[PDB]
Amino acid sequence: NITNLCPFHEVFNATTFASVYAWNRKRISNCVADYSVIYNFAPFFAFKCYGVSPTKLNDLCFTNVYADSFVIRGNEVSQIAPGQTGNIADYNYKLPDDFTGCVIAWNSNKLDSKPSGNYNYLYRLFRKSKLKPFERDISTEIYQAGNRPCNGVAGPNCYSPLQSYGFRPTYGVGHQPYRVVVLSFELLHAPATVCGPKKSTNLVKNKCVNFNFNGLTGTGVLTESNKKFLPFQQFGRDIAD
Amino acid sequence: GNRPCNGVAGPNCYSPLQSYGFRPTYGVGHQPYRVVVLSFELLHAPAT
Amino acid sequence: QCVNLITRTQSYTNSFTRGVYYPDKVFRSSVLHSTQDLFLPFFSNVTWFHAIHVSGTNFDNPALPFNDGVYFASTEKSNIIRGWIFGTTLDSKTQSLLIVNNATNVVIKVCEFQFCNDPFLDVYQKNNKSWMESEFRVYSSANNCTFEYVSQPFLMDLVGKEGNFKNLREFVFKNIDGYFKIYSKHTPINLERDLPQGFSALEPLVDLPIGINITRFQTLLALHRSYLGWTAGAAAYYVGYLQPRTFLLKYNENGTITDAVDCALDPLSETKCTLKSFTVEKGIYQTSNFRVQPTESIVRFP
Amino acid sequence: SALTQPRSVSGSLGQSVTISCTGISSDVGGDNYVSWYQQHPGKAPKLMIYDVSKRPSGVPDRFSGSKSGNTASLTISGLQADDEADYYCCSYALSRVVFGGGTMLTVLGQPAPSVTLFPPSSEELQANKATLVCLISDFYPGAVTVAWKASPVGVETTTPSKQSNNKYAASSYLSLTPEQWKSHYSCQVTHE
Amino acid sequence: QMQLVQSGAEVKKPGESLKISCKGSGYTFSYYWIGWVRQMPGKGLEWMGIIYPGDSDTRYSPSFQGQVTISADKSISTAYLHWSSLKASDTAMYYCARQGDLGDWILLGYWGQGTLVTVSSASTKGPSVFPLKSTAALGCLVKDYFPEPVTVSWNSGALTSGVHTFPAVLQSSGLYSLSSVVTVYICNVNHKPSNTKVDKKV
Repeated sequence: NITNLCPFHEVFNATTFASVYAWNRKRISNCVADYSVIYNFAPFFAFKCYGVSPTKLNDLCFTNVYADSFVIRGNEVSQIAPGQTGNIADYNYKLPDDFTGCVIAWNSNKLDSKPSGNYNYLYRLFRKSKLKPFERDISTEIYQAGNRPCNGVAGPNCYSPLQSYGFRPTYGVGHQPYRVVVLSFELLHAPATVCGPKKSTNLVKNKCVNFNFNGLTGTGVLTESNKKFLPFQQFGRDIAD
Repeated sequence: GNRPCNGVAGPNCYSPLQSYGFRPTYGVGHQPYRVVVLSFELLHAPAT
Repeated sequence: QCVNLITRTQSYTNSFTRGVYYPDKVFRSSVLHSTQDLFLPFFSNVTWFHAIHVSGTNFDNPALPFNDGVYFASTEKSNIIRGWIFGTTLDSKTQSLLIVNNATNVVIKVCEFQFCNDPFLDVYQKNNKSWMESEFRVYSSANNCTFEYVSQPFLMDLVGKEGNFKNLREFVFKNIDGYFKIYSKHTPINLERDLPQGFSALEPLVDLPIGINITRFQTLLALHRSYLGWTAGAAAYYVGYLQPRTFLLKYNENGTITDAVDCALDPLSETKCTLKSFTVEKGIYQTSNFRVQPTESIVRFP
Repeated sequence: SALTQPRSVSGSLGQSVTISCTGISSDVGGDNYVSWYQQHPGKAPKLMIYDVSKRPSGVPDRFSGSKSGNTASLTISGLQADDEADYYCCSYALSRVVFGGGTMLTVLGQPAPSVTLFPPSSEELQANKATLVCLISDFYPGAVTVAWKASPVGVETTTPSKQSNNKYAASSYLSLTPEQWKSHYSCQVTHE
Repeated sequence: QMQLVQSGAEVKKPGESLKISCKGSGYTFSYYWIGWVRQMPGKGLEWMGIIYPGDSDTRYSPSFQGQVTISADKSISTAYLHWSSLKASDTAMYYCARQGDLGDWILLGYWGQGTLVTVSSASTKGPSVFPLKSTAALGCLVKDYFPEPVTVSWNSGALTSGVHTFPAVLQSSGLYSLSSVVTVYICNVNHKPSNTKVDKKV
């Protein structure tokens, strides 16, 4: 139980997320990812998963797990998904067909919206080509929609590729801002470093019970020993292997 | 969750049946696939 | 800064029984366990290096290869030799493991460093006794990194030293299936020649998954450069390459390896490993058959 | 995390002063969640610095700041009379706000304290009381010594005072009985 | 302009669970997060919690999850404070803060004027007024009062120029004392915590 838990804040509990075109990523590795704090965070609008069950996530092992946090409009929450299309799915954040993870989204009209207009959030709408899986494009150069050379400012034939969100609390459902957090899971030849909470139980001795110690399973009783195990040694084995 | 769920969905209880968003614009892997499983029980029994 | 100024001379020394470590963290007592793993052969020839600096700044030191593991040993006073380098290319082209040792909170970090010809550490500021790193001349440039690690200072000076006593430190590095293992143990020895007789097991110290490939390895020196611009210094250490061999380990009542047997040194040790006993009675015992290995390969085609 | 600030800082009119503050955290999406507040003595705090690259409306442009890792600092382009107040740094990156240990900004200036004496009235003598009041004011430094003459002479005094007039004041109340008051005093003041 | 004024000062014994209110105007008190900040005499600011008047969403500091609760009423644009199991060490100045359109939802854009809450067991002793070679100025003396805030006026407020009030001085008997002078007369002293008003002429 002395193992350090991975900080699940700064991604869900963060004040203001990164822009949709400039989404940031936190590398979660060499820790114990306690997903129990997620199920009681907020009334999420969507909690879909792909490849990994939402329940078995607290016990499966993964080499590296990434978390991407961004805020999009309420009517475009169905766009962030493997195989889907739209503005966000093509020019802001594209998921591959082999995406393995979960998608989390919840309402944020009381956080990322102001009466004067929360124009700090930006989203990409114009680009020469669609985004690749897990690709980022932070370029803010004026997209030349027309064949005429564009000037240093916006014009009739060229507009800024990044448009601002006019988030206002007076809007109804669908137009309110929604914070979206995407979780990505992967495994490779590198050994796994995150397996989730192990959820140990109380110790029972002098009884015929099943014991489990860091993966070693068996059946037998436990009694206080008088041995002199070394500080680095963990398992005890006799002559009979 | 541990809270008793009401007659509608909530933050700690959702519908167990999710719908397939089968769209023809999807690539390979998300398209619908018809599966027919033929189960045979062959043994020393009167066959039909 | 990157100036080749570290002179190194190499010699040879006999390693009688050093280089034995715990193959696993499983407790064993009053049992003779035989296992096949990477170890150092007994009575093998190892290279004895001598780092020498004459402070003539106002120098040859080639790199060392790495093959599945390298035995390291050092006994210089005041821990002159502290750091080590690991990696596959060691020229900022691929991720390379860098290990830095100091008085407190050692740092372990794998990155793409552009290692200099003679990478070491130098201290300054003697006028106000605030000893700190003067210049990071270990590398001239640094690319993006992937992983970092911090641990306690391992194998420091003697706690409660005695009058002019020497201490021998040993190190064994190994990387198997992506896990880099480090074994170390210090044993105080007399003022006579280094690597004395006896036996001493090396306990595991560091075990972290990095999954990177290692082809060569280097080390970091440390000199007490004081202004008056440069200060002389010396550092003697041992380097030994390991080979996969079969060894029989003996465990005492306390669970510590008290002796080991190299099953390919002499026929006596081979019979000991065959019988799994340190004491072989009078008799004749059949051992592994000898076979003449091929000298070369012949290829015949149409 | 907890924010720290130097408890005492000094300056001069027309010069500049810096107030350091560490403990700023970083989240995914931004790292400029640093704000500063100014609280006048005996009044409510006022927002002067939020989102360091920006400033609130109505706040004078003499306030500024900088960011260097987890350390933030508050810089003033010029000190004035109304700048003598407390300052508190704040961080709101983890959806929570925390304040430092507080500061106290002092400015130099021209220092002769005015000394006045007021004898008690007959209504206090009728109530078996006698309080002699020695009033000190018109002194700039925040230190003053109060004494009494019978041989040197309960008696209480408060050195600090409200800074609504850019100056400091001091008062002392020599509590004595009417019999001891009619049996005789003089106030003694020592200042820099 | 947008304003946010709190209630007046209060004084009760530990364990009475008093209530403080705050009235806002000049803006829609529905779309802006509002909170409170506590500051004890001598220490820095301590944030307790915030509340969004648009709904029942509330957030509080880990050190104030159950020690204080904040409520609001959108129909009258009034916020409220409530405590439980008060102690003698709970006497401190409280300040309010709102979100505004300056920064994010958590950033405190504006502030109020402050409300002093005194919690003690001194029974709230009432003050007394006594009058004071000047010719030249006249003054009056206020003694024997435990609560700190004391207001003094001259000639029912007719004289404002040349009038000054000095901070209170704590006597050895455990009671404060202040004095107010006027440049040259009836001195009027008002004490809100004890509801005592005494008129005296020099």
